Amino acid sequence: MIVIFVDFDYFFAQVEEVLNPQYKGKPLVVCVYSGRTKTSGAVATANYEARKLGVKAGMPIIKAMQIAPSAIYVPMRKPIYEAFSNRIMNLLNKHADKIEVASIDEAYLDVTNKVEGNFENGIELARKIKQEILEKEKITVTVGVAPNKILAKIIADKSKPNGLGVIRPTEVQDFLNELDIDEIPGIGSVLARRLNELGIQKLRDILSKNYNELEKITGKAKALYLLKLAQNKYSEPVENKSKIPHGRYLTLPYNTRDVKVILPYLKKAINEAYNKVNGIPMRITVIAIMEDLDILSKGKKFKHGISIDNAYKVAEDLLRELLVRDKRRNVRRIGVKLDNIIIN
DNA sequence: GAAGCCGGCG
DNA sequence: TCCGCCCGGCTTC
Ligand SMILES: Nc1nc2c(ncn2[C@H]2CC[C@@H](COP(=O)(O)OP(=O)(O)OP(=O)(O)O)O2)c(=O)[nH]1
Ligand SMILES: [Ca+2]
Repeated sequence: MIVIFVDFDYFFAQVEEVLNPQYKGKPLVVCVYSGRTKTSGAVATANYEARKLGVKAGMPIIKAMQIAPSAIYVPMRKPIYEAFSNRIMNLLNKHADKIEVASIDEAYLDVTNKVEGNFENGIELARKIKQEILEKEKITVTVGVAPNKILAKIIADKSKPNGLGVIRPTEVQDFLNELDIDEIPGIGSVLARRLNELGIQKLRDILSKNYNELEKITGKAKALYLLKLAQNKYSEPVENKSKIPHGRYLTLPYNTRDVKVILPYLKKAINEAYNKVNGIPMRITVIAIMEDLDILSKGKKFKHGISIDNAYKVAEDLLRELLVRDKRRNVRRIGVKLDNIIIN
């Protein structure tokens, strides 16, 4: 198992820098707004000059200006960032036996057969990938090379920005021993707080505690996952799937409960969603906003995926099922979501 | 099966 | 130390 994890450096801001080179070297902030009850905005991405002045993602925009008065504040343009992401993902495509797209800026590559099981050529490949993405798209990325997915990510994370993390087969055991508990994917701040207040600060501190004492705080799946990881037993493979969802939402001319009216609009959302997709989804979800604006949704999974034609029937049903769950209340806006896409 | 609560993520 | 046509795990009825 040779995994190369690729993560695009401050992606949205970096794209803005490429389109307008005048921002390069100046503090830049990409802003995301909301048209809900309040119209206020927040930080989506800050470049490193902004991050250096203390600007972080999710920071309310008002606050970011307090600490970065000198920064340039721009609106978010998803479609462009998506186009970039699309292009770069394709470049990676031809460098991997198997490729898993995790998000708009994160991919995992299995390169084991590519580099003939030789870990050194694997590192050489990562360097090539870095170099190519920079030359083709003028985007700098951070990569992580490791025997499994989770390590490959965890080391890239320690190597940002424009870095190249490497954990070799022989370094693994020590690395697990070395690892702080909160540094591990799946453990947010809240879980860490609770784990530290029970004597666990490092990954190897799990071994001494009994599985039941752990579960109580952890859950079920995480406990198991932690156990295997600490013992270096984790090795979930890289799959040919994209974790990025694609959806279309359409407003109705007026509020209704009538399927014959809603369907033509659902059918259109489905069409537009399937055009955005480059594979076969394994889940369809019908989302419906009611008069009082609250959300009602429901999906179905398909082991072997759903094709465009067969989605009309299923989506229709899901809609009826939503209308049987909420009787005597009209819809306003419908949408469909497609995820768990199988690639290639 | 499914509503709702909670931690985590992008 | 913030929001999501959020999203999955888990607990509960
Ligand atoms: N509201 C909010 N949005 C966030 C937050 N973190 C990320 N986002 C959204 C906006 C940008 C997008 C990508 O963020 P990422 O951290 O995945 O990636 P990045 O911007 O390249 O930075 P990095 O390389 O450090 O991960 O997801 C957050 O804490 N709050
Ligand atoms: Ca990134």
